[PDB]
Amino acid sequence: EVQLVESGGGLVQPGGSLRLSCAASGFIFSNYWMSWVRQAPGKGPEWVANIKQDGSANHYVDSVKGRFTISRDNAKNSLYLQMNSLRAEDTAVYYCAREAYQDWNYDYWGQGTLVTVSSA
Amino acid sequence: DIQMTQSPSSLSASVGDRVTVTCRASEFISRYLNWYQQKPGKAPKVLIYAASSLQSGVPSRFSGSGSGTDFTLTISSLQPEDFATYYCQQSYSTPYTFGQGTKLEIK
Amino acid sequence: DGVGSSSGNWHCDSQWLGDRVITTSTRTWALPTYNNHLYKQISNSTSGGSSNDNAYFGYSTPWGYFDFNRFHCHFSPRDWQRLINNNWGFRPKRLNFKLFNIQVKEVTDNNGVKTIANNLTSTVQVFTDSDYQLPYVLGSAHEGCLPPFPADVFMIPQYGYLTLNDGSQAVGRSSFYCLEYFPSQMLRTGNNFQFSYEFENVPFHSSYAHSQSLDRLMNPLIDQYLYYLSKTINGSGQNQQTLKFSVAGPSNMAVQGRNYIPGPSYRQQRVSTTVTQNNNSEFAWPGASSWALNGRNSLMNPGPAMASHKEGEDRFFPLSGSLIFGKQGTGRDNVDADKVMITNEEEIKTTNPVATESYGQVATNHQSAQAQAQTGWVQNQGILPGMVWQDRDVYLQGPIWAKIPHTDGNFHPSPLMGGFGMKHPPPQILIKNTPVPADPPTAFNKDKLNSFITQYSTGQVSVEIEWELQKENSKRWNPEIQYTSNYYKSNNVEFAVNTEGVYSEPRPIGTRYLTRNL
Amino acid sequence: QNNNSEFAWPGASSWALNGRNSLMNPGPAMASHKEGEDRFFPLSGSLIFGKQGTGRDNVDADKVMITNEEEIKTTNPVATESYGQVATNHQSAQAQA
Amino acid sequence: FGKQGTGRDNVDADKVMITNEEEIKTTNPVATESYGQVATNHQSAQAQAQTGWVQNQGILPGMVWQDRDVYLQGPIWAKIPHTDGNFHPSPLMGGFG
Amino acid sequence: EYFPSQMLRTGNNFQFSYEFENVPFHSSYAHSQSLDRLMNPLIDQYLYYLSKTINGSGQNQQTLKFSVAGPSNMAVQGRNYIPGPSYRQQRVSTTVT
Amino acid sequence: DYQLPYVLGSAHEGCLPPFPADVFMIPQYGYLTLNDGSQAVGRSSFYCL
Amino acid sequence: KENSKRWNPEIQYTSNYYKSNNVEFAVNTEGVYSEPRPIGTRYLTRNL
Amino acid sequence: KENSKRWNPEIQYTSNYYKSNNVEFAVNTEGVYSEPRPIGTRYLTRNL
Amino acid sequence: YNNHLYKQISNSTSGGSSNDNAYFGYSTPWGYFDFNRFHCHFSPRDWQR
Amino acid sequence: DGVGSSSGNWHCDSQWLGDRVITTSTRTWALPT
Amino acid sequence: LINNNWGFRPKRLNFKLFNIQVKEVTDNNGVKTIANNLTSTVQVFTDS
Repeated sequence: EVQLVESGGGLVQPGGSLRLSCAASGFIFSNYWMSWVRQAPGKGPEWVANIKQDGSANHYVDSVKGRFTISRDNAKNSLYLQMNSLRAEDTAVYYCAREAYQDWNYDYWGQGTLVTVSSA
Repeated sequence: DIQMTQSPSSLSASVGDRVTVTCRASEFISRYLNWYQQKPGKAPKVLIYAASSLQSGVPSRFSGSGSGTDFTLTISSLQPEDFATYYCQQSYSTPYTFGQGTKLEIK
Repeated sequence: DGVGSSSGNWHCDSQWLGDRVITTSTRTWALPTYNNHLYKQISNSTSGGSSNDNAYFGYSTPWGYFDFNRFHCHFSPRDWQRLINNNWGFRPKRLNFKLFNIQVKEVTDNNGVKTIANNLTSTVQVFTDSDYQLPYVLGSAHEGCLPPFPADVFMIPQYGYLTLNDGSQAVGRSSFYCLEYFPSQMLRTGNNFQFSYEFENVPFHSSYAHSQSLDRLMNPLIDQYLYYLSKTINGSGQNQQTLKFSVAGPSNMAVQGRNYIPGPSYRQQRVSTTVTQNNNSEFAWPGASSWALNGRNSLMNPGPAMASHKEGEDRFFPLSGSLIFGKQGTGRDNVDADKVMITNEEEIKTTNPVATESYGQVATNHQSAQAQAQTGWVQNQGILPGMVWQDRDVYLQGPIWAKIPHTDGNFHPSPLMGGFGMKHPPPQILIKNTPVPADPPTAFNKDKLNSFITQYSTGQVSVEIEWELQKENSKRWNPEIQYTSNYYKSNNVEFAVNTEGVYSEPRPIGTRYLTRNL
Repeated sequence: QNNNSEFAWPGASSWALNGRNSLMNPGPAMASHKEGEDRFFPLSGSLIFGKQGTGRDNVDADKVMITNEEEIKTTNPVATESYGQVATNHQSAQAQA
Repeated sequence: FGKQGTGRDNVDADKVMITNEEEIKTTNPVATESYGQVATNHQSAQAQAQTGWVQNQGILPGMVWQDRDVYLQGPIWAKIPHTDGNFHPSPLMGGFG
Repeated sequence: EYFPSQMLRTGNNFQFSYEFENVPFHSSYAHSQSLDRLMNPLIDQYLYYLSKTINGSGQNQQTLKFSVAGPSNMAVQGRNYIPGPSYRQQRVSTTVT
Repeated sequence: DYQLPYVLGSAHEGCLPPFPADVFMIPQYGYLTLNDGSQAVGRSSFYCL
Repeated sequence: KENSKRWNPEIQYTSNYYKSNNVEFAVNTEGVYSEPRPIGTRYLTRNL
Repeated sequence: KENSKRWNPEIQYTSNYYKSNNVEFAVNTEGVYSEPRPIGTRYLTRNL
Repeated sequence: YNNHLYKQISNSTSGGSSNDNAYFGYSTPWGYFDFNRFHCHFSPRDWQR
Repeated sequence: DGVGSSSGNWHCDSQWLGDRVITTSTRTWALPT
Repeated sequence: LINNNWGFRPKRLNFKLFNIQVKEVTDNNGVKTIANNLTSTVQVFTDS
């Protein structure tokens, strides 16, 4: 029914910039708040950013402020995360999630894409 | 921001046992608390949301209670499928925060 | 009329004539351009559970509006004293509004230095919403009213409204309003504007306190001919049940039969101004009385009119049961308790239950040879036949009127923040600067023009209200309590300017000093 | 049939005004008793008159006349009964009504 | 309301038409929710603030509400019972009292 | 039978006319605003509410802090009117599971 | 003018006797004003009849 | 009568254009008149 | 004015109740007025 | 109706369940006219209008 | 008439009267060379 | 209009042009000044 797909994951050297795209086929995409959640290896998951269902507003976690830009295209039903000035800490599996109406929990999650920041 | 504290960090039990997980909040987050069950290589899956309420398609053995700053996740009649990592997350305010996590072990 | 002629004069004073008092206020205003002449959709920017109660959807408009809905707009402190010491009640009758001496200024900013000049051909648009067709924002205790002190120049607030919303989204039932779609009068610098308004009949505000209490209405010298049940047992032992009855009389005034009972209650949590007496936890929002509407929780504020505290305890106040005003210069967020003025409703204790107490007790079961009588506390009580109550008091800083919502039913429509409820209150007065475009391109373009001349206007407002008075008839022998100034020397005169020219209001002043028998 | 304890004042319905408690007497108009039960009366819900020559204090029940509001049972709730029941929760697959 | 041809007893949910009063959410509390919360005690250095749910709430000064809607299938008028008192006599199934 | 009535054979007819007593118009409209949203979304109130009862975590942190009610928090604003009365109903789902 | 405290609505004794042949004593008038415990307050009223 | 200054159009009660075996609020092939759904009175809006 | 004797209800032009980020025939957050769809004149019916 | 008779009627049930459903009354030979529903007076098109 | 006097007012609305509807629109224009 | 009526047509027309402002633009060194020109005219006619 509701499907979220994440693309653009890969390895990049530090200071590098990466863009992530989320595809949503299963619902009205413009009715929902969308989030980015990352889980570092061997760690609990962590909230990165969310963006308003029309894209008017957006919030980011303090660590990534200014280096990441969340964006939304309602016509293409796609969610984009723009990453700049990448760091070793930043490497994690990135999850695209949909926030539940009224409750605000993540009812639906994308499979996720692994993104690695390596010195090599 | 709000801090979420989950106890115990690790737990081991046997099939049929009753398991209880406790989540504490630094600030009042009302009823906006969710419990997520996660297995290796998969995304977290919501079990219980908004304090007490159970997600559709989830077994009735999972239960949740509490409000304000204290919440508890209860599993009755434990099953082999139940062993996983459990997270409590607060959706009350941004940045959304997750609990450290409780890992369940076979006995 | 003309550029070099004045279109109005300055009228400020009060005229006390018999049972009528007529107040007139004149102020100088400044009107900017809002939203760059645009209507804009607005909604809450927050997310999460916390946003739920705070969610909204609406529009901000280029228009401004005039708000005279506070009492210190119309009364000086001496006039308010003259009112509340001598009168049992008052109410508004007529309204007269003028807008004149309009000036439109253009601002040309070049290289960081700005020039201001007259634009003599520009207009300002004004209309009143006589048919109550716009959303009515004047009854929400907002800022932007005419300043209490006549020498202050004030900025006109921007108009905006909310419509139906689901979270931050709208629904098909939501309404949009273009204020350009009303007829409005256009004014150049020689033009002026006025209209008059007639208040619909409202009851007199009761500016008095009761010198009796609802439970003390009996003659203290005489017995009742009614009986009450004094004893259910003869004494200690087994099988001592009995029925004994006594006359209610001066000795026991609590058991007497009464014809009338105190009014309704919705309990508030009790907070102390001595902070060591309060609990060591955050309970402001969590421990607050609230009501829910369509899933959203609203604080009950100020709520039903209830006595602020019991006699002898003035350090306690209802958690969100009182009106709280800021002192002059008080910041916006997280100010201390000495920065605000907490009003109290102690005068209404005679007929109204205390805000922080239960209404009373009820029986929760049937007592029997096997079951003791059980009671429970009534935390909230709605209207009962035989209740009497007082409304909330009005203050010099407080609101005057509210618009009664248009609904199938209402009860005692008197507004809960105080003042006079009206189905047709004084109408909204909307004002904006007419946009003057800058030079368009020399080839045609179909897009709307986004380039304008930076411009603002200023002028004079006078408002005149006739008030009807209800004079005190009392036969009380001993002298009354009056509102008065204190003779002790101070560095400043209260209700005056300081050495920097800042006018302040030292304390909130209520209306209830004179007494009436219950 | 009554309990073996003193509950006249302690078990009485009351209202509070400025810290003082007043008995609710006679109170709102309610039917004195259910049909068929006339031996019961509201604790302080009825008007009670004395018979001629009745003393002032601690008189027996045959010395007074307890009136009843049995006529108004057609429209009014019984004084000694609950008004009714309300739902206190949301029933669900995990919760009974 | 029943659909045309619906039996008298124990019909399924697709045989009936359940109307809703969703329009009146703007002024009226939801039928299945509590009205709100009240304080149940006095908070103190030894006692935390406690609240309780208001399951039923009678008229308060300052309330506004809408009546029930009328339907094409529904009743038009009702007779107001002849009584000493009534409040907002508009009939509860809808229409004109 | 103890009322007077008109008797009709097949050629007779019967009629009468009736005058409704004054009733309010049924309100056949829905509100485009909600009772809790009546404020101007651009302006602050001049009223204050109690924002904080403690400075933070610890012992003896009691304090009184007050804030202005404004566009950011519309739930704590002072309002003149409140929603109408409620008597709670149990909630049933058309999804039977 | 209803300027005195009104004691007639408190179900008191001292009314005209139901039986016309009885001679009755007239009851004494008195009133209560605001009180804190047994003390008065500045808002309390005194009336000379 | 409705006096409103609302700019955008109202919600109205309307029939649905989609083809069906029966016209709503009509008889069927056996001559039975039915009422498809309950119809309330509240469509137009007013400011609160 | 429409005189019709039609028994069943007409098709009407109406707004849709479903929630949206914008009200149709209103301004958006930047102040731009738009017209969502073209609206014709033909809804009521007449016999041929 | 009722073969031209007035007849006394009451609930025929017994037990605790009957309590809420108990009644006493009369059925009459008379009929009555009831126009008290709206679809009596309005067609669906008129109700829309 | 004069520099400082307004030569017209803003009229926008519709009046529905019987079989007639009267619409009035007012706009602000800019004319180049 | 379209929900309640079988037809419509225009009858009368009334046109007004007012509150005329003539602005002059003096551009010097890339910065432009706008001022009122109070004696300038605008010409209008209808092609009756």
